[PDB]
Formats: sequence, structure tokens, C-alpha cells
Amino acid sequence: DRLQFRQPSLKRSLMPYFLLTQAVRTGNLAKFNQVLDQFGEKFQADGTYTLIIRLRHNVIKTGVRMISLSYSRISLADIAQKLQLDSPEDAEFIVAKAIRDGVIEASINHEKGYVQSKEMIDIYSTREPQLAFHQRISFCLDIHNMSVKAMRFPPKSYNKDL
Amino acid sequence: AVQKVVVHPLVLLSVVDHFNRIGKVGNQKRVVGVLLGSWQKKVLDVSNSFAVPFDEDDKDDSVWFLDHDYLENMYGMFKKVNARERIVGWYHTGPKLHKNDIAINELMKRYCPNSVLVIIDVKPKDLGLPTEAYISVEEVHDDGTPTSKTFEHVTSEIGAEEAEEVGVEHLLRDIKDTTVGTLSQRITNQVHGLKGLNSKLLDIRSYLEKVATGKLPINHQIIYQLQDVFNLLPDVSLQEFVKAFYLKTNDQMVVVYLASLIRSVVALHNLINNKIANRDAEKKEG
Amino acid sequence: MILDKKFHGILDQGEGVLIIFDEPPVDKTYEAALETIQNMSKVVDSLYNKAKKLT
Amino acid sequence: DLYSRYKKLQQELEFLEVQEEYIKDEQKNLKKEFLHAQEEVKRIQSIPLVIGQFLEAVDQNTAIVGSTTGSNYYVRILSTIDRELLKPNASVALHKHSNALVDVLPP
Amino acid sequence: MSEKKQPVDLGLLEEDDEFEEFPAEDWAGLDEDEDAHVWEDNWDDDNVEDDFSNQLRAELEKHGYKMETS
Amino acid sequence: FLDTVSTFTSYELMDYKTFVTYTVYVSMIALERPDLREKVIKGAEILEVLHSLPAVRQYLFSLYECRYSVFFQSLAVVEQEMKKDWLFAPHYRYYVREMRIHAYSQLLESYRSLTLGYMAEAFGVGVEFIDQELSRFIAAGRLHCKIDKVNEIVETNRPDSKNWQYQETIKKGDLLLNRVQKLSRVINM
Amino acid sequence: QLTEEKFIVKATNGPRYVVGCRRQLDKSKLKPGTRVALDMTTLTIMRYLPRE
Repeated sequence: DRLQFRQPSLKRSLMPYFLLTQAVRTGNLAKFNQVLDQFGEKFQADGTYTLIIRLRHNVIKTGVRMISLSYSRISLADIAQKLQLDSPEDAEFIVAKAIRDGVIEASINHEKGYVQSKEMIDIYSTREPQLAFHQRISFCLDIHNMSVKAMRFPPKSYNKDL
Repeated sequence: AVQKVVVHPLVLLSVVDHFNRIGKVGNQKRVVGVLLGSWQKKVLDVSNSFAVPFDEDDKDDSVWFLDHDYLENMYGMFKKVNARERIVGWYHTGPKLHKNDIAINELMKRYCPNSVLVIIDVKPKDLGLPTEAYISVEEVHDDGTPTSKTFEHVTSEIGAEEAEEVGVEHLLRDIKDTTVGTLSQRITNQVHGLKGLNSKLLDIRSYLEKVATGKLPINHQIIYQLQDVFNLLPDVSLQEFVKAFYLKTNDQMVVVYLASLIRSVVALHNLINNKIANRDAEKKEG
Repeated sequence: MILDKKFHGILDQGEGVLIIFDEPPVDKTYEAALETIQNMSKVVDSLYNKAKKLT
Repeated sequence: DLYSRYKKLQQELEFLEVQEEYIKDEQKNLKKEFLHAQEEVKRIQSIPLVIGQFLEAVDQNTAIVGSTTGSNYYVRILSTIDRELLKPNASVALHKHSNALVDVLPP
Repeated sequence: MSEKKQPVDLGLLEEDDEFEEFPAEDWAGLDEDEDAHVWEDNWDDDNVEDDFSNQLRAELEKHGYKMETS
Repeated sequence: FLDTVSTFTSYELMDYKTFVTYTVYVSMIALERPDLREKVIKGAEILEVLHSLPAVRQYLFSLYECRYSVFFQSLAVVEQEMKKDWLFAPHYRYYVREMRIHAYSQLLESYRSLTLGYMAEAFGVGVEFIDQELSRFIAAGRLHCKIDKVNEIVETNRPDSKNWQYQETIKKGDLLLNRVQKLSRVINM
Repeated sequence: QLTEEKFIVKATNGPRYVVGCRRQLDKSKLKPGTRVALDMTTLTIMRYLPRE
């Protein structure tokens, strides 16, 4: 949200947007679908409802991304009911639509029918670090060293007149 | 017995004198000078030397000509001016160890104590160290071959005492000192692979020639320890050494933040003075 | 006494496993991070001089 | 003139061009000379030396020094040492021959 | 350019002309509890607050009843 | 509150025992076990005034003793006490949650892997609540690395010492990087 | 003794100096409270001087 900048222009700018942008994370379908168009005046009068109409079915994808930030196994009552999505097929199906993204880490397994995931969010700390911040070293040193060029040449632009 | 020697550059400059006082005859043999030094401490320390007229034959190697009276007179007058140094050994400036050099060596093994031999080079085109200390010892051999005088390399360093540094450094004005940082590090880091390259390539090619075309006990036994230690590095799998590369790479990241941060601090006076000097000299120029 | 850090260890309830480990190089990230934070006021106070002198 | 200004000017392009690698040669060589004379005036400063005592600084970068023998000496001090070591009652240490100060000693 | 700030600010004056000091005072009802409190904390407190403004706001009073029932 | 040796009944503003009653919150939440053992468990000033109310001694000794089954049984008094107060009201949402995550970090610090049985016995709560708790405390609370339920057991990794001790500074490296991009914005204009 | 290698000496005749350490001897006898022996050249230490 607006965290580190305090000015009452962006504040009034998000004064309509706040209820829906807090309504992103909990992601309740039937309520927030009414909430958007309900007081929708200027953000839905801003034109052609495009990225909010992508938002309307991005709700369950960001919510199931919070499920990816939650535990591994997918239940048929608890988390399927919790995602307002009550069937064996659509659970593994739309979770599988998050699997075909590649943004996650998951293990499609059927032993008894329950779907696993290894859900490993382990960072590269003791996991191939040299190759990992290898590119960070090269890019960062190039930025810092072209900044070294940016403190070489403007002193040339200082001593040029004299 | 003796681990290392110290040879001062004065005697090798007297080998420049060996190549000065020739007089252009057409001989240019391995002219032997009488090496002087300090056998007193366990380390050997060469201070100075002189030379003696030495002749061999064209065909015969075993004809060789020295002098005892010249040795006792030059060493006598030298001991009269400086008795803090005594006779120690000798040297020939030829690149090659002749068969006769055991017998030429034997005269100074008799009258002097256990004498050291130094092989140096007539033309200093060798990138390697010109001086090699070869201890004159008889060693017992495992094959059962009879015991003979054997020249094992004693490691050497070339150092100057005090004034030789000053005079040499005044004569050069071309060499640069230690000078840690970019240049003196990175030049060793330039030619350094060439320095092991010409060593190894200079050795294994004619060595490989003496593999197929060689006999007469080339120390065939030291090939087993040689190739053994060479096979003590069997192209390491790096799997444990991965984290070592995280270690040197993380020290590298420390050098990243130090270089970036500290140079960015050097940017301060630059990016202040660039404005405040120019615009104020400008606005008070008119 | 792990919470008061009198020694190195960490426990377990499912497996009952004890693991003992240590971190010796403490003085790198300290001096690094404090060099960053002390250079913050250098750059920001520089921007106060330059934001003073331009606008 | 007008079309001759082109090819006339090209020679000034070349003559200003030739100053580039020249100023590269100077900027690479004279800093090597700077660490030459820098290390050479550094190796003048040697640790065997005599210790005197400071009495007064009569002007900037030149002062007087009481020797251990009691005779007062007039020495232009070395430029690298800042004004902290101009303390009037100090444990100053000159050279044994150069008789210029490298460092003062803590009492 | 910063002259394209001008029609965007005409939009801003239309936004301020939607409600005239109704949101400054009423939202200042929350700001008077929220002024000088660091608003990075008010995003976390607003996050879990608005999360539990729907249901189970205090709820620690209920956990003692969740002991025997769960 | 370190002057509480010298603080006194101040009827111009605030009673001394109410000064103790208000400083027990900022100490009780905002300070850790080296902080509490350093200042107040060492300090005799709270050792005097703990005899005034027996609840406060429970909220220090059972919290410090990490006994959740009694601390949550008694924490409702901190809840109802926590509201209805003049200067102490609007943050009552924050002290609760902050104290919960500080307690869960207190247990979860010395513990690598954790069954839900000993955990549910420890808190005296159903597993259904600690399920959504720490799931909200991965993203929302942001306490530790990812927790898994393939074995239905709390397992953290927490590689927060070795490499993360170095990578706490990449944030300031990027912020200084954008700040020297601002320094580049100073250039020529 | 300021540097562990290099310290202050006090001559019998009165002027004070600072000297180095010889590569042969070690820091055992080089601790303070030890009267020593020095050279005109390089101000080196060959050995110490035991008082009596």
C-alpha cells in the first residue's frame, strides 16, 4: 500500500481504492464482486474495466497464491471450501493452472488421490550461491563502477573551464 | 646439512667481468672463478670472489688447468685485507655440467672444505634464476650402483646487503619497487602462466625426448615419485570446494561493498566542488 | 538455556534431534553494515548540500 | 575559405586527436613517477634516529627543536605531518642524520 | 513538461469537489487516532484490523470457550 | 521508565502504581529476555511493586516461563483491561497481535521442528486455530521460513545466520544504489 | 617499548635513541628492564648487557 510517503493527494487518490485493495488479499468472490461495481464510480468510469475485469478472476489466483504461501496438501473440504471451490476436479485443475505458471514449486503426486507438493521456498543460502549472486556481483559492480565513471567524467566537466 | 645459500649480485657482476676481461679470443669456455663466502653459519653467504686462468682441451674433457699458488696468493692477500670471509666453493659459467667437473670440483673438495658448485649462464636469456647451488656430496643409491659425487640442488636466494641495493638501484632507475596495488601484482599476474609455461614446456619436451630416446640411469626411480605427486591432483571434483568459492566470493562481495561505498564517498567533494567553484567564479567573473 | 544462549543447540519434538553448530565470523557483517549506515548520512547530507546549492 | 574550412579544419581534428594518447602516456607515467618519488622519500624515513624535544613553533611548517644535548636546533619540519604534532611540550623525534621528524611519542 | 500536471490537477480539483471536507474531517476521525503514529505500522495494524473488522476482532475472549470445545 | 526509582505519586498527571501499570505493557511486550532479565528481572523496583497485584507477577513469570495454557487463560484480563482506557485504547489491536507473534517467536526460536500435538498441548487450543495463525504469520506476521504440513508437523528451516547475515545488507545496497542514481540525477542539472 | 620490535634505548652518555631487533635474538631478553649493547652501524643489538 502507501507506506513510506505521506501526502494527502495520493491518500485521496486511493480513498476509493482502499476497500478493494484490502479486498485483494482475503479474496472473497461473491462479496467483493459486488463491492467493486457497488461503489464503482471513477475507477470503473476510468474506462473499459480491463485490468479490473482481469482482477475479477485474478482473485482466486492470488488467493491460491496465498495458498501457495500456505501449506502443501490440498483438502477436499477444508481448503476447497475455503477457496469457495467445492469439487475434486476444479481443485487440482486450477491448482494445476497455478502449476503451469512456473512461479511456484509443487509436486504433483497421487498415491491415494491426495495431491502433494514439496512447496520448497528455500532460498539460495547454501543452495548454489556462487552461480546465484554471481550475476548480482557482475551487474551490481557494473552499476557501481559506471557510477565511478559518473564521478570521473563530471569532474572533467568541472576542470574543463579552468 | 645446509638448507639454503645466499649469493650476492657482486659475484655475478664479476661474471659480467668474466665476460669483460676475455679480450676476444674465440674461446669463451666455462671460465671458473674461485667462489668465496661464509660457510660459517648453516646458511651459506657469498660476499665476493675472484677468478683464475682455467683451460681445458678441445677434444679431451678431462684435461683441466688450475693453480694452487694463485689460489693461495689471491686468497692470501684477500684474507690479509679481509679475514672475515674464507674459501668455500667454485662455479663455472657454462650451461652444461661436464664429466670433468667432478675432478675439477675434487681439487677444491681437497684443499678447501666441502665445496659448493654454481651453474650460471653465459647469456642471461633464461627467464629463470641463473644461479643453482649444487651440493657436492656422495649419496648411496638404491639400485646398487657404486657411490659417486652427486650434485643435488640446494635452493638459493639472491640478496644484497646494504649498499649493493643503493648502487644497483641508482644504476638502474628503470626497475620499480614492491608497489602493491594494480601494476606489480597484475604484471606477475600477466606473465605468470608464461613463467610456469616455459618452465614446464622447457622441461617435458626434451624430457619426453629422453623418454623414448634415453637410457643411462636418468634417475628412472624419481619418475615414479614425480608422476606420483603429479597424480596427487586428479582433477578435483570441487564439491567440497564449492563452499570455498562461496567463501572467496563472499569476501569478493565485501570488496564490492567497500569499493562501491568508498568510491561513492570519494564522489562527494567532486560533485560539490564541480558546482560551487564553477558557478561562483562565473557569477563573480562578471 | 538455548533461549538464553548459554551454548549451541536446537531441539525437536517430532524427531527429538539435537543439532550443534556455530557462527565464528561475526565481525564481517557488523563492520560492513555499519559502514553502510554511516555512509548513508554522507550521501544524504551531500544531497542536502546539493539540494541546497541547486534548488 | 568556406569549403576549404572543412579540409583545413581536418588537420586541427588530427592535431587535437594526437594529444589524446599523449595525455594517456603522461597520465600513466607521471603517477608511476609519483609513487617513485613517494616511496623514495618514504625510504628516507628510517627507524634508527635520535629523539629530541619540542620547544616552540615560530612560524608555519618551520620550527625550533631542543636536542637531547640541550642545544636548540632550527629545522623546517616535514610537510606530511599535520598541526597536531606542533604541540609545544611534546616528545618529538627527528632523524639521526636528516633531523626531520617522522613521529612524536606518547608520554 | 509539468504542464500535463495541470489537467491531472483539474481532475484532482474535481475529486476534491466531489466531497468538500467531508472526507478530510470524517477520515480525520481516523487520522486523529492515527496522526503522528508511524503509518508503516498503520498498514500492518490496518491490515490485520481491516482483516478482523469483518469478524473475530478481539476473539481472545472466545479462546477460553474454545478450550473445552476444541 | 528507567527513572522509576525516582518516579512518585504524581497527582498532577498520574499515580505511581498506574505508572507501573502502564510501563508493564511496554516492558512486557516491547522487551526480550535479555532485556527483561537485564532491566527488570534484575531490577528490584518491580520486585517491590509485584506484591501490589498478583496478576502482574503471573504475566511476567508465566510469560517468561512460556506457559501459554495459563497465559491465555489470564490474557483475557489483559484484553478487557487493554481497552476502555484513555491514552491506551487505539493500539489494543497491535499489542495483542505483536504479543502473539513475539510469543510464537519465543517458542519457535529454540525449536527447529515441532509436532502439532505438543504445540496444541502447549497453547491449550485446537489445531484449527494455530493452522491459520502461522499461515498468517508467514506472509502477514513474517516470522520465519516456510512451514509444511506433509507430515502435519511444524518444521522451520531458518537459514537466517550465515548467508542472510550478509544479505541483510543487500537492501541498503539497493537503496544506496538508487540513492546514487539520485546522485546521478544531480549531474548536469 | 612501543613497537614490540622497536623500542627506546637510553645511552650511558645521555642521548636517547630508538633501535631495531636482530634476526638472531628473540624477545625474551628484549623485555624492558634489560640493559643492552648496541652498534654504531644500524643501531643493531648483538647481545644484552647484564648489570652487576
